[PDB]
Amino acid sequence: KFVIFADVKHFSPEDLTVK
Repeated sequence: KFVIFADVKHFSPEDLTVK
């Protein structure tokens, strides 16, 4: 899903939701 951000949250570097 496209919920991850990269401006303030960033969530995580190596995510497993897309890759």
